[PDB]
Parts: sequence; structure tokens; C-alpha cells
Amino acid sequence: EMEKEFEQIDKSGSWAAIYQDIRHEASDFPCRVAKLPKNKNRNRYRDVSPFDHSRIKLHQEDNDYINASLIKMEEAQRSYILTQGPLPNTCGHFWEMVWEQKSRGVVMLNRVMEKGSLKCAQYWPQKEEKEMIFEDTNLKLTLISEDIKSYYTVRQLELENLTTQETREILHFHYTTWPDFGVPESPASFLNFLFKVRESGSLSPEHGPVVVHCSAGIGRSGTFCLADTCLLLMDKRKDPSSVDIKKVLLEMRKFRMGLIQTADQLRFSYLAVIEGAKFIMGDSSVQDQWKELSHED
Ligand SMILES: Cn1nc(-c2ccccc2)cc1NS(=O)(=O)O
Ligand SMILES: [Cl-]
Ligand SMILES: [Cl-]
Ligand SMILES: [Cl-]
Ligand SMILES: [Cl-]
Ligand SMILES: [Cl-]
Ligand SMILES: [Mg+2]
Repeated sequence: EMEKEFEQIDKSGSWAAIYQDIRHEASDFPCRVAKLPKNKNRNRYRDVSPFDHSRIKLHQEDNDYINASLIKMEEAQRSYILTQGPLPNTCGHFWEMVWEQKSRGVVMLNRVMEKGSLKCAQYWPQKEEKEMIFEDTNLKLTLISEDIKSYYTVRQLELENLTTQETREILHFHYTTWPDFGVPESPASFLNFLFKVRESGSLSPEHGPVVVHCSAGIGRSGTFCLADTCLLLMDKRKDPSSVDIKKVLLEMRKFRMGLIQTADQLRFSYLAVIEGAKFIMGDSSVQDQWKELSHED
């Protein structure tokens, strides 16, 4: 049971050891496509690749490769697409994947510039009047509106298939204050953001899998999906005791390497799930309290 286990690990000071055992137990599957010489410029990080079995295939034609994985959580019945922050030459492929996979929401957990370096291309338009046209993949993208909060922004985008003239609405949830190899400021601030995402309808099974990315699409991304999946699992069952967090994380790591990148992100995951279980188990009031504690205005 997660809270008792939490207290025990904390007491004995063993988060590093718990987290290293997850790393040693994690699946190791090939990534031969990601490593094809022709794909080298499609990859942000040498050592972060999608497994071949789980990779998202683009429906071109010339090169179906994108660094994106489908994390398909069978028992939870939710999927997520985890991807690296798009590169200057992969922004058209990224929107192509969103279109082909029928995603309604993209959760971005990083900034474009972190620590002085460019960790993600500016893949969405920051002004209504300056849309983006991705000529390679025949798509256009328009900022429709944005809602700017203290630590996150929600943007409404319109994606258009230029070939068919079909248009879809895409919600962009942008967490701007989650440091790389770091944790959110509090469980409240993380949960307030997660439930904004849930509220939008973007995780509905009527839509394709939500796209989640940070820079490498593994540490901040894995932290997000983990907490969400664990909360979903206990909601299904109405039973917090039935959720084994480390097991869920190991199941996720069958689909993408390196999910959750520090011991403290693991520890933060347990805090978020333990705190969010209050909501799942019937205390609707805590939602209002997370909003306050998050200082979103
Ligand atoms: C910036 N970065 N770099 C990694 C990583 C891990 C192993 C090898 C190379 C990069 C993960 C991450 N970031 S995160 O996934 O964006 O939080
Ligand atoms: Cl940014
Ligand atoms: Cl900086
Ligand atoms: Cl970039
Ligand atoms: Cl950072
Ligand atoms: Cl790892
Ligand atoms: Mg303006």
C-alpha cells in the first residue's frame, strides 16, 4: 500500500535504491528504426529512442519515423503518446502524428529554452495573425485563443488538413515551471494542472491518445503519465490499496525507455497519487484547495 511504503522508504532513506532497482528491472527492447542512419536528424538525443514495437509510425510514404511511443495501458484503459520536443525539421511530422492519431490534446511539460539551450522547437504559433503552414505534411496551424495562468497556459489551436480542408481543434496545456530533472513546485500545483487536462475532455477514449512531451519525452513526461494512470486505476476500482505504483511504472517502461528520470520524480509521483486519491475517493473540495495553493492567477 502506497502511503505506508512511502513512509518506510522515506524513513530508511532509500529512494535512490528503490529507483535504481526500477532502472535495473526495466525492459530493454530494440530501437533499430530510430538508429537507422537516415533517422539521425530526427532524434534530439542519441540515447533516447522509441522501441520499435511501440513507435508511432507516420503515414508517409517516404520515411515513417518519428521519435514517439504509444504507451498503451491495458488495465487502466488509457493510452498516451510520449515524444521528444520536436526539432526544427520534425515539427511537420509532429502535427502529422497528432492528425493521423486523432489526438485532441498535447501536454507540453518543458520550455523552449531551458538552462540556456534550445530544448524544443517553437512548433506552435504564438500569435493569432501568424499561422504556421507545414508544407511537407500539408497542414496549417492557427492559434485561436490562449488562457495564461501564473505557471501554465492553455491554448486553443486549429489544425487543418490542407489536402481535405478538414479542421480540428487541438488543446495545448503548457506547464512552464517544471524544471528539467526536477519536480513540480507542489503536489497541488501538479494536480491542479492534471485535472485541467482531464477537464478538457482530451483524455476521453473517444479521442486518439493525448500527446505528452517534455524535451526528451521521458522524465517529466513519465512523471505525468504515471500519476495519471495510477489515479485512473484507483478510480476504476474505487480502491487506493489496489494500486502498485512501481509496477505501473515498470509496465509503462515496456513502451518507452527511461520514464521518470530521478528518484525525486518517483518520490514526487507517490506524493501526487497519495494526494490525488483524496479527490478520487469522494472529497471534491480538495480540487478548489489545489487551485488556491497553486496560485494560478
Ligand atoms: C533533457 N533530458 N535529457 C534526458 C536524457 C536521458 C538519458 C540520455 C539522454 C537524455 C532526459 C531529459 N529530459 S526530460 O525527459 O525532458 O525531463
Ligand atoms: Cl516556452
Ligand atoms: Cl535559460
Ligand atoms: Cl530545437
Ligand atoms: Cl529547467
Ligand atoms: Cl532511466
Ligand atoms: Mg496579438
